[PDB]
Amino acid sequence: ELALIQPASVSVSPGQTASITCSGDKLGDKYASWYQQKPGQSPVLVIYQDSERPSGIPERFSGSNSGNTATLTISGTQAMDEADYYCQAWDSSTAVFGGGTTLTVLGQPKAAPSVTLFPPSSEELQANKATLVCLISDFYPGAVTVAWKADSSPVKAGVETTTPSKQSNNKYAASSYLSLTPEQWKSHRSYSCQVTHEGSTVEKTVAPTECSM
Amino acid sequence: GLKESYLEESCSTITEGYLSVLRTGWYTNVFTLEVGDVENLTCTDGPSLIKTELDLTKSALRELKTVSADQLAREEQTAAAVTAGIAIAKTIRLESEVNAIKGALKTTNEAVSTLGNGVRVLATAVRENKNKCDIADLKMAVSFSQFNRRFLNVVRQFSDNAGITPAISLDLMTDAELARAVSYMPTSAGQIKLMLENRAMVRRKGFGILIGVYGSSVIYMVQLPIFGVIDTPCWIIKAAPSCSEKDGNYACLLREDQGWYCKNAGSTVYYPNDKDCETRGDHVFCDTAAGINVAEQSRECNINISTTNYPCKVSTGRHPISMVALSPLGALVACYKGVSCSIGSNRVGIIKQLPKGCSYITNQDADTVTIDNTVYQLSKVEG
Amino acid sequence: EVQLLESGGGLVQPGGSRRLSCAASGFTVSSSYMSWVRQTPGKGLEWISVFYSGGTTYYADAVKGRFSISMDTSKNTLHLQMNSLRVEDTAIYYCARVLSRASGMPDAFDIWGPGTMVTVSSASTKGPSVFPLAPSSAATSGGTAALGCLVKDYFPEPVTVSWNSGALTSGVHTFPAVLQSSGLYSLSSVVTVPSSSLGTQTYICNVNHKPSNTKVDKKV
Ligand SMILES: *[C@@H]1O[C@H](CO)[C@@H](O[C@@H]2O[C@H](CO)[C@@H](O[C@@H]3O[C@H](CO[C@H]4O[C@H](CO)[C@@H](O)[C@H](O)[C@@H]4O)[C@@H](O)[C@H](O[C@H]4O[C@H](CO)[C@@H](O)[C@H](O)[C@@H]4O)[C@@H]3O)[C@H](O)[C@H]2NC(C)=O)[C@H](O)[C@H]1NC(C)=O
Ligand SMILES: *[C@@H]1O[C@H](CO)[C@@H](O[C@@H]2O[C@H](CO)[C@@H](O[C@@H]3O[C@H](CO[C@H]4O[C@H](CO)[C@@H](O)[C@H](O)[C@@H]4O)[C@@H](O)[C@H](O[C@H]4O[C@H](CO)[C@@H](O)[C@H](O)[C@@H]4O)[C@@H]3O)[C@H](O)[C@H]2NC(C)=O)[C@H](O)[C@H]1NC(C)=O
Repeated sequence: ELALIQPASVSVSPGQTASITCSGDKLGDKYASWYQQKPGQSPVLVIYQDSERPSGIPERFSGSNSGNTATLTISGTQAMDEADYYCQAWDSSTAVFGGGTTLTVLGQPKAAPSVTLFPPSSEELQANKATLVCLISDFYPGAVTVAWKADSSPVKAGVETTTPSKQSNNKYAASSYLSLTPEQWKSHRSYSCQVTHEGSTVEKTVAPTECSM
Repeated sequence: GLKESYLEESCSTITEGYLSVLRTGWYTNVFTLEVGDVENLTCTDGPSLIKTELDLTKSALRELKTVSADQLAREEQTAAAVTAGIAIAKTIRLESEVNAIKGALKTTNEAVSTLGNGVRVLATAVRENKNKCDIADLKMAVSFSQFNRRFLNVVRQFSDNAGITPAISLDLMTDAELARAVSYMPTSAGQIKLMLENRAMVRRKGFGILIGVYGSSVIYMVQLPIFGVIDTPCWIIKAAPSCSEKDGNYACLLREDQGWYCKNAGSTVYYPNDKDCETRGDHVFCDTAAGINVAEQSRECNINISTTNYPCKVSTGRHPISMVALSPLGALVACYKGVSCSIGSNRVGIIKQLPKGCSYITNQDADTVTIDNTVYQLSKVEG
Repeated sequence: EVQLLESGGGLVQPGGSRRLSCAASGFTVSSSYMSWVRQTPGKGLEWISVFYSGGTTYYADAVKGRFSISMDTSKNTLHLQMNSLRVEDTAIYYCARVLSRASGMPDAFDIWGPGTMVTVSSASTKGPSVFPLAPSSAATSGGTAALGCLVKDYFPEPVTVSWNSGALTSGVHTFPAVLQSSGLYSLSSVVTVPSSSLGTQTYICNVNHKPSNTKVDKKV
């Protein structure tokens, strides 16, 4: 038998060393490995046989594995290290990962959404359907809420919103789409995309025109 | 650290993480010890009483100095057996000679040598008719001396084993006489920091022999092992009978591959001698004069055992033998036929009663392993 | 330089079958131990198989008598053929090399490759309709304002987005998708660009969605 298990959550104070544990069956003393995968990347191999870092990995990393449990330790703890971390080993002849461990480096500076709201395209209308756009960005922390208002009487019907995701910047980002009948578009004066962040609330708004481009 | 993995198909264990320390050649250093210093001797005889009685020594070994020169040398007309047993023919150069270097070796002023000359080279170290043959004692004022208690042992070492000393004594090669003599060895500064830190595992591994006695001085040869490859990736397989398939017959198999392997070159050299390989901690001291080599396509045998690729070295039988086989960390158990096997701890004697088949048990799981009435105690010690 | 590329699945209907591929540059294949590791987006990694280079092969419990892991060792490709495919199998599928250690035993995963989504679903392949998004008439924000394509109503994932051809890099933000109630993905891209350069310099959003065999360039 083998199944590894590691805690899905870890925090760290910046610059203060911290670390994560992966423990199962007998790791004693079984050959480990350690993967770092930032969102949307393939995962890359941070440490293998164990406490042994491969060519061109920062030495602020290193491992420990003895008995029940293996632990990956980060000395420097820079925010660029914020990621998912996975550990693996071998058994029978077959492999095993356990998927838990994200990191955090706190507290990052609290920063607010930069919002870009697009009114629907010509071809879009010309295609007899209109879909709005709201693009958030470069903010923190990663919880946000979207308000969709037509002529400043809200309607939350007919909107699809993402669940906010991180970015290389280590600030979050997320997007939301109002879909309409073009006639509904022109039939109203003003459209607004209102995001509520800390309760500190950023709204940008657009509306129908004749102008090129 | 040290890891082990169990292969359910071959019912065998493969333990990894040993850094091999490997002997390659031999550093031979000749110490010839002279009699002194006897220069604190009185001028006068007496049949009064203390000591000497180191005469029977200078005879007793001079006696067998001919025993080897006769019973062996003339009558001359698996590691280390042959090796030092053969390396005597280093002495057939040294002895059956005139002095060679003898006096000209050390001279003045050093007790050391740069090179021993010869048909080949060597180290030369040292310390201390009408000859001695002195007889006397006199009681005047007595102190510690006329036993430096150094030579006196050298015989009892040499004589009791008949001229061939199975290991290097403290008083055969002095701690610093051996330490310095390391510093001169022909590999590197890497193995030195080890061979010095490991020193005792040299002496267990050494051979020594008596070049000469005469009266002039006692000349003996210390051969030392020298390890060329210091840290290398070596690992050890342990096997037990993997039997199968009961319709009321038995189809069984066994690995013949164990137990040791190491690769320096790399080429993978395998060490089949039960001896020839010894563990101190992480490091594994093995004798390079053992062998053989096999290919690095040996590796496969671990993974699929049935590989057409490199037919593996195994054994077949319709005859299962229920037995136990111990690992560096855990132990393998094969319970077959009508027999009965189980485990246990130090605080309970029977805890689990094992299945009939191959089964692996680590040292967290048990201590005792009861086989049908032989207890194997689960070691920290290897094959 | 050593790297791997996996050859997409796209979309396969349940009760399905399909076959992936990994071909790698910079090393042999029968030389090395290799294996297949899948990840369902947002969740964790799952080893689904391994190939021991002697021809000998083991599979993870969750797929057995389904998946077969092969080699051409001519094209230097690695194959994973999937059968009787089911909803749960939907995931990215990474190929990565497994190191040989010293003796025969397997050690680590040194290099991976981006991996290519299978989506397993009973549903309609649908390529995107790309409508460009015009830069604000207001001027001049930082001297800089923001244009980009919108990739709408498309299935299944993924959708590549470039700008012009690659020579436009910086200033770019290509958003993650949104699954809709209709269960068709939608996407975006945005470039922060100088107002001073607009009307001089010209911008083409560049979209490739493979499983629909749809390549598109819209100007903007
Ligand atoms: C075998 O034979 C040898 C030699 O005959 C003996 O070796 C001698 O042993 C004695 C006893 O320890 C030594 O006596 C010592 O002599 C020193 C004087 O010589 C010094 O001369 C000058 C300066 O004057 C120095 O440059 C030089 O380095 C010498 O040191 C004394 O320093 C010694 O210490 C003290 O001795 C008495 C104390 O009661 C005082 O009178 C002194 O002032 C001094 O404090 C000591 O006396 C002698 O030197 C050794 N000689 C040699 C050649 O080695 C062995 O002892 C003997 N073995 C046995 C078992 O009997
Ligand atoms: C370790 O190594 C062994 C052997 O290399 C692997 O075990 C398998 O053992 C058999 C025999 O040794 C291997 O050879 C054969 O493969 C054939 C392939 O399948 C056929 O069936 C389909 C189904 O419709 C056809 O489409 C297909 O093209 C093939 O013709 C079998 O036909 C063979 O049947 C055997 O039947 C008897 C035994 O009952 C024998 O007497 C025959 O001579 C004949 O060989 C046989 O199975 C087989 O290739 C090996 N497996 C694999 C995947 O290659 C172990 O698999 C391997 N260890 C691991 C983990 O894989």
